[PDB]
Amino acid sequence: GPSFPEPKVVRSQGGLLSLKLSATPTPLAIAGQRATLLTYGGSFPGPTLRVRPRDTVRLTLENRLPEPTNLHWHGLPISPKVDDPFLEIPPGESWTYEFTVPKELAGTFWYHPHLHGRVAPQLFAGLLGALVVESSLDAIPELREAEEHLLVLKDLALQGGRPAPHTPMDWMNGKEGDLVLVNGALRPTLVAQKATLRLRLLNASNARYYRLALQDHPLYLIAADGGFLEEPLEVSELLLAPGERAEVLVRLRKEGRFLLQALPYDRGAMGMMDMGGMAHAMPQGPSRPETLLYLIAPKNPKPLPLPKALSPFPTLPAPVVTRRLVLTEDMMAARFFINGQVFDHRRVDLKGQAQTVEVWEVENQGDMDHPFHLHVHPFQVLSVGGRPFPYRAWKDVVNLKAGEVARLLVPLREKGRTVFHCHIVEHEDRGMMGVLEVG
Ligand SMILES: [Cu+2]
Ligand SMILES: [Cu+2]
Ligand SMILES: [Cu+2]
Repeated sequence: GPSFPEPKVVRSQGGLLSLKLSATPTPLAIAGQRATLLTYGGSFPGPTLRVRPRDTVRLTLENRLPEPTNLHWHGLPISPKVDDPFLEIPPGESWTYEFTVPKELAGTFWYHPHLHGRVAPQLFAGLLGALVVESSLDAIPELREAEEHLLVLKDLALQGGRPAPHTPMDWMNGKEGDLVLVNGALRPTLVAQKATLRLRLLNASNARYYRLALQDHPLYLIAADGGFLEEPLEVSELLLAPGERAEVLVRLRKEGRFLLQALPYDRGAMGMMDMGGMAHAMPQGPSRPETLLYLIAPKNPKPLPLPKALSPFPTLPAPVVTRRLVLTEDMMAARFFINGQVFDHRRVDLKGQAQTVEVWEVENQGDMDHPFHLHVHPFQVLSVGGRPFPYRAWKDVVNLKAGEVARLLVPLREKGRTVFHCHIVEHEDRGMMGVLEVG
């Protein structure tokens, strides 16, 4: 019947997903418009890779961009010798990422550029795609009959048939676009056929937040960035910061057409006033509400019961180290710091021990939200703003509002050199990143 736009899915076959992906300028039609974006595999979003734990992924990235790039397997707890953020793939050159999917992993992940200084333009232009890890838990009766869909939330601005260029204000704020798209389409309609939906949600935007709400419906959170919750958590709305993912169940209990919306949200984005001879940041205030899609329930909907439980969160050793990481900004210079320093790929900032557990206290001493991301080592958010976190699940991005402290339980897994940074990728490019070495 009706065809909701969703990225094409490449599945592993016989334990192997082998794929060649070109990063290339791509003439496209989207939102009733012609524009040339940067894409992987010629699609915006890029293709969804779908794997199982212990599959081998062999992705050869061919750089057909006029500038160097690389890949980050966002959220995958794999060796930084594979997920190497320091690697530069020159134009015309290629690189083959090979890794084995970790053994008990489940959920929605994604891939995107990670060459320092070029992440924000390259991501904004369209370079992103999803990776879905199937789980034995998906076979339980309360999940195996749900209708599954991926929603890639990513906004865009267009100027002269190209992605709009980054202005000095964009480097300060992180760039939001006026086209608020789902899976590259403007306000699509999803016509459900089963009464229980599993929606895999990905915020692949540079800086835009999505305060998600479905008319007349709660959402049952069942997974965070990097794995299942212990049990479904009913919520009335769900904030997704840049880089975060979530999976929710929607129980359609009556016929109709329902709007999925991004409600107003104030992330601390700023205008600028130049008066006298002095410049001053000025709060932009909350976002305008946005319709993301229209959801239409099937005939006579009979949703099944929720799963009573999902996946028990592992027991972890007591931490041996607590670290303080302070985020700050020089807004008018569009410079961003951790512990008073900007990123220097030459400089190692934290050195920890593999197979130990640390507590990281991340403190936002700036004026904007900063969503803090760590590679390689998924963490358990213990508290934010002094309030205990409402569920247990692996996460790899945590949003910090101005003034907030997050306490994170960080088990150090794979050895090697990796990074942590703000996932407003303009801030990352402008210095809000540090280096962690695990030995
Ligand atoms: Cu990322
Ligand atoms: Cu930031
Ligand atoms: Cu990163």
